[PDB]
Amino acid sequence: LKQKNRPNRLIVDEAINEDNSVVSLSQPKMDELQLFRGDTVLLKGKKRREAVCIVLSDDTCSDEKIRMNRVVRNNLRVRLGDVISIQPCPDVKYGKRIHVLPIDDTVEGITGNLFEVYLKPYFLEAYRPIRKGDIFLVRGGMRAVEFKVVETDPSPYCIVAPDTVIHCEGEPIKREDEEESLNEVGYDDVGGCRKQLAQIKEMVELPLRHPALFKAIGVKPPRGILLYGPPGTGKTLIARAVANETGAFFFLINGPEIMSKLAGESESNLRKAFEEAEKNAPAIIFIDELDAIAPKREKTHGEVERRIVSQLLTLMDGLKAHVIVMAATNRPNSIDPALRRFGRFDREVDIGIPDATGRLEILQIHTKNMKLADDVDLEQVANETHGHVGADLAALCSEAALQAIRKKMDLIDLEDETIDAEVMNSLAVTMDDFRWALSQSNPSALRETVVEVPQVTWEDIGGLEDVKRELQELVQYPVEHPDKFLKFGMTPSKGVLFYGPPGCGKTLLAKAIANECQANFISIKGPELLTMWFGESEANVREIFDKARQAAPCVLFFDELDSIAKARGGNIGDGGGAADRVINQILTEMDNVFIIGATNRPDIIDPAILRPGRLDQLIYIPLPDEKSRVAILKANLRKSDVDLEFLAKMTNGFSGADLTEICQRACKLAIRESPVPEIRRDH
Amino acid sequence: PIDDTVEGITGNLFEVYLKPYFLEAYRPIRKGDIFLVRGGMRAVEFKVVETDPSPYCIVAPDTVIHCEGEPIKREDEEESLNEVGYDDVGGCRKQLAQIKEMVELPLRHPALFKAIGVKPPRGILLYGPPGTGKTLIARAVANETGAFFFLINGPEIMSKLAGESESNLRKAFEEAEKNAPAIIFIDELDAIAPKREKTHGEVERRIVSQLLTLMDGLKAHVIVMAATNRPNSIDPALRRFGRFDREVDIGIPDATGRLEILQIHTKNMKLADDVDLEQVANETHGHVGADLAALCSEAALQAIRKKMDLIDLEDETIDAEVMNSLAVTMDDFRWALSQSNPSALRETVVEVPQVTWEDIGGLEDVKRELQELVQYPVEHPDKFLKFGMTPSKGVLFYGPPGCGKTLLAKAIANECQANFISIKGPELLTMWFGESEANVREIFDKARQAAPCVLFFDELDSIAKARGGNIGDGGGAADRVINQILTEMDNVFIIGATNRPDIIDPAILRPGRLDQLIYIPLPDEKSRVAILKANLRKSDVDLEFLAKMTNGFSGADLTEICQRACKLAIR
Amino acid sequence: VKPPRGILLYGPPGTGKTLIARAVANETGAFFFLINGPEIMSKLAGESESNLRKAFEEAEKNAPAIIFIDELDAIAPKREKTHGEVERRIVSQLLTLMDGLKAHVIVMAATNRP
Ligand SMILES: Nc1ncnc2c1ncn2[C@@H]1O[C@H](COP(=O)(O)OP(=O)(O)O)[C@@H](O)[C@H]1O
Ligand SMILES: Nc1ncnc2c1ncn2[C@@H]1O[C@H](COP(=O)(O)OP(=O)(O)O)[C@@H](O)[C@H]1O
Ligand SMILES: Nc1ncnc2c1ncn2[C@@H]1O[C@H](COP(=O)(O)OP(=O)(O)O)[C@@H](O)[C@H]1O
Repeated sequence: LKQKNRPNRLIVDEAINEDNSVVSLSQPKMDELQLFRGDTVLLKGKKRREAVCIVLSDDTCSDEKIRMNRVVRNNLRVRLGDVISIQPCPDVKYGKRIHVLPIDDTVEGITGNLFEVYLKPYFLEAYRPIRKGDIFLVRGGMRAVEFKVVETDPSPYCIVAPDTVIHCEGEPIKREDEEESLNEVGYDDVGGCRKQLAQIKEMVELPLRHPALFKAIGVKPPRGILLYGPPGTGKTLIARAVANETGAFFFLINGPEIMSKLAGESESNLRKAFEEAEKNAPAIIFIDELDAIAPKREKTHGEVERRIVSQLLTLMDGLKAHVIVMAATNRPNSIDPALRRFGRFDREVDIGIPDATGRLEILQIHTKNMKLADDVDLEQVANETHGHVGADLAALCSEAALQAIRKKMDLIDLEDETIDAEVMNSLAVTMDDFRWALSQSNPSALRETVVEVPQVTWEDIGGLEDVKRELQELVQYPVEHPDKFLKFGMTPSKGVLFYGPPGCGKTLLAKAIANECQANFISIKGPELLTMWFGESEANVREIFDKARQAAPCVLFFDELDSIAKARGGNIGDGGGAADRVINQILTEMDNVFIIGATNRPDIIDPAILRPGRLDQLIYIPLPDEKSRVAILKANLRKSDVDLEFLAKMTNGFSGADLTEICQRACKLAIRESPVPEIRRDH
Repeated sequence: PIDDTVEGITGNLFEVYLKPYFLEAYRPIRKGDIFLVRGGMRAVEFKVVETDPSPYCIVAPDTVIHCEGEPIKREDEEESLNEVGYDDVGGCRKQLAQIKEMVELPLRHPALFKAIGVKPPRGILLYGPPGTGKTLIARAVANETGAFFFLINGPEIMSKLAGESESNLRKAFEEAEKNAPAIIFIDELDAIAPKREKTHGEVERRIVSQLLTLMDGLKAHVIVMAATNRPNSIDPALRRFGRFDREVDIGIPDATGRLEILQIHTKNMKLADDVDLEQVANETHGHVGADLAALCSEAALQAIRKKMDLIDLEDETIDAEVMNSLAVTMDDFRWALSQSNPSALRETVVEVPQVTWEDIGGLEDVKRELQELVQYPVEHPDKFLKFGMTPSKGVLFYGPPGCGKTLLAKAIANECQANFISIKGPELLTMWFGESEANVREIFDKARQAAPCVLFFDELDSIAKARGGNIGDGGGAADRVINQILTEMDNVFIIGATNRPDIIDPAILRPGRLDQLIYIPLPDEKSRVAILKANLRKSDVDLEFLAKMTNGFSGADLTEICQRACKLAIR
Repeated sequence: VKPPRGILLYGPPGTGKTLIARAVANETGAFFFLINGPEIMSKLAGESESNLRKAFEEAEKNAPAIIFIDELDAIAPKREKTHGEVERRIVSQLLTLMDGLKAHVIVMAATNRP
């Protein structure tokens, strides 16, 4: 077979290092290419373009791929996935002169000395290699300025050294059409989502980047991508990035916006919109608040309201260089079921709320243009914003900066004129400023504010009640080896009930098996579900089981199972009996596998229908702590000379895990007030 | 090559198509023949412009093959093979058999009706969930019968301005008649006719009525075919005889049905030898054609992304040879199966076998009371048509939990070739007030359609406990709905219920014409536990007689959990 | 950086929400433009939205400005209480006009509660 060309052709992948001068390869590639830790390289891409960078190693990069930030990627006129060639460039030398100008639409709004505020800091002893025609970004004064290299003395490339003179002759050049602003949405402006982006990326990869493929092929690419998640999750941002990032044409449609046109004038717009997206395909049509246009279920009513949906349905089926449609809503239920009908919005992606790491990520993205004082601890900020979503975090940053602007600059008073760069550049947001902004809180998101972390409680502990791994071996094959069940015909354990009195670590045991086995977790509660109105409660149960299957293998842990299903003799209502029957239909639903772990006081509490084989077939009892078990629970909750933990343990005979955790928490609070553990146990 | 079959590709077809197709097969060809060849994820049509030994000959290893670079244009009367056909439909069979004979005469022998005075079916209604192939079915019957086809889509009609919408319905019907024999397929019908309780609009109503009028206006015949998810959705008016008087329920495929469907959607692609479609078919229980097609499409795109994609030979003018070499692997289907979405309320396996406890040991011999009861009604339906005697209408099954009551009803259905429709009491009662009664009437109606059949209610006592425990406006309405459906009956369809005892069930259910018969079935002895252990451990020191002797008061599920746990511990 | 764009005022009637908004404007040399729900919602269909736009459009001409929508819920109640191929067409219109913002002009609205 005809083999491929030279080995120095790499795919352009994403960057790990946000610096404009570096690109990363893998060590084995650096060898095969004979390149070293800091070697300056010559990068060739499209439209006969080039760039000069510094090459570092990256153990997470693959031999074939090359990591490079959006600045270089643009200087080269390539998109992710594209291929460029790399060649060493040791002949490069120290620069003499350098002429650079700012791109007009990146300095509007400011006045001052950019050289001092931007160039000077940016280059300063970094020895950045630059090729003429390069466009680079510099962040500061709460914004980013774009600069083009108009000419370098040692032409066409050179290194900017402490001696290199830098001219900046006062006239801002106008941007050229094919020169995308870096101030545009990119995958690098999205944090938290990863798996979702991975999916969406591969979904649009071919149709939007390799259209001819479909002219020559007969297979059907996904046609509509539906985005689920609460407000401010970044659905719009995500869609806009994929478009930019893929050179795709973008066209935004907004429900409220469409739904405010006069009857008929509204549909004419939907059509005119679709019609235009096709003119410029490959293109992405993003319908914003979709449910603002298609709710039909039970909430639709209007010889226009209906006439519109239908119009959207028609327009959808009318599709098939491809153009993809992306819509956004808070959840399935909102949307007209018709929009799902295969050839329409046949693909779905649920953008949840970030995890701890996700927020840290998002925080960084929204503070990249501002000067943060050394006391700023974003990890802390990330750690305390549990149920926040990107829109929240962004607002948090915006407020902390405006607060900073009001104390500092503001009181000195140098506003309302034509804001000076140097001023905005010196000002720094302090941890104190983020503290002020955190002061008020508003998002009551129904979920924890911490990503997949650790656990620790009672692993190896003392004598009596040894480790019995019945629950471990049950979810061993299904959760860790999902492909085994695909090739086999045997049925694994569908659901595992957990009989035990209150505070027996039933909820802690299910959450520990999920985190340890890399399975996704989705905690349902019986008191929370029953508190909802008649039949929105059943809508929450179907939305919980559907979300667990999306991130399978998973573990849907029902907390107080008996409050939802007590059929036996205590059940008495048209809504209570409808909720237990909805849980029996969802349990029979199943068969990557997703197990369902319930918990209750005893077998008598739960309904007899829940036991019926295919649902909860397995069972596991778990009781009270002995003497030695109370020693283990006290050490866990007091981890963060006269203190005898063995003595306090011996006196706590019939204590449980929460009793010892309340004895250590009260003992530490009494120490802060002023022996401490004595005061708490005496109350 | 026929031009509209090679657009999109570039490359050497001869190598990619002709060469493989003929290669040592000695295919006989007559001049003017048009033949199809599949590959590179598509099918190319070729016409035989001339053969040396004219007008027919065999293509042998020596036969020279010219392919002079210009693609001829298709001729009107030369239907593309890339068209929907009965061969592009899988799963449905009995439904197609029905529809086929329904349109056979009117669409193929119109004059018959010019000379005759009998009325052919006028409207055919198609029931089934989305992606079942209703549209595909209708489009095929049309093509397959040379019939003229005209598609109408609800959403599409219902988006026109008021009045502009009806003008279209008429213009549509009016055109189907111009080209009759023709088939008019209304797609999402319920998008136009829901009237029941959900209709509301001096336009919404004005449309339905318009459809009704247009329907009655019918009578070379043109047939109307519509599609919806179920009766309930549609306006009852559409049923009124002379309109949609014929109905066909396209269920979800069975195991075999999926295997079939899978094949159809992978005929144009190169599958690696490791691809096991039977496996794929076996694990996609409640899927429907639209699902399976999506599954294939995704497995191929996934394959395209790893292979071709990374080598990178895209965005240009895709070369046949490339697309032709690429092969989807079982690994690719594995990736595509990775996510799942259809929560279809049904099993994912066609009429298969059973096996559990046939001939087994001493004690509790085989008593064929239930066998002889459903012997005459299920196997010999024509006997009851010519006779006046009444067979057993319903057979109750008293017994404690895990007594194989559900396994006994499912075994009598599969063995006697009867259709099965498993209703559950916990599943029906979980539904909202009165959609639960709509599910009970839809279950009994589906069993009569595929009669002889056996509607097996699972936990009968949860639906009907009248005696003294019943207390609700919805619970009493559900038990009365089950008594009206039981009295409904009289090919016969028996109804087999199951409960703990007579005290649990309602006294109204016993009343002769409903559940007249009864059959008690208890616990396993020593020898019975040996039979249940061997059945669940079928798939030298292991003494099955020793484990059986120690399990005194065990049941069938206790021995099946002892063998399943013993095998998991060995792993 | 982005400054707050819409300020919503909660409280029962006669709490001084309008007075508060009018003061902040005067007190800050800002241009003020009052919009009143009942007032907008009494115009003929279409004539009503034309006014919302004409209002927003004017506040921008004289920015920095403050647009105070008085009885807001008289225009945007949608939750479960919205019903009308005009009633809905208006809210949507307000939503559009809102997103259309971004010398800044701030929007202040008043209602009894979320
Ligand atoms: N994952 C995220 N990464 C970065 N910013 C985010 C993210 N999620 C939300 N944001 C921020 O919040 C804003 C959300 O706006 P948008 O995506 O249009 O949400 P919505 O349409 O629901 O109001 C974004 O403009 C962005 O500034
Ligand atoms: N029985 C079947 N055999 C082959 N393909 C099927 C079958 N059922 C569904 N499909 C596939 O799924 C698609 C279903 O489309 P269609 O029949 O128009 O369904 P619907 O109108 O409900 O969305 C078909 O185009 C076909 O590709
Ligand atoms: N906090 C307050 N301070 C001074 N006057 C107030 C205050 N609250 C209410 N008022 C008086 O009551 C009137 C309230 O009118 P307005 O603010 O327009 O309330 P609303 O629009 O709800 O009827 C004001 O005009 C003012 O005279």
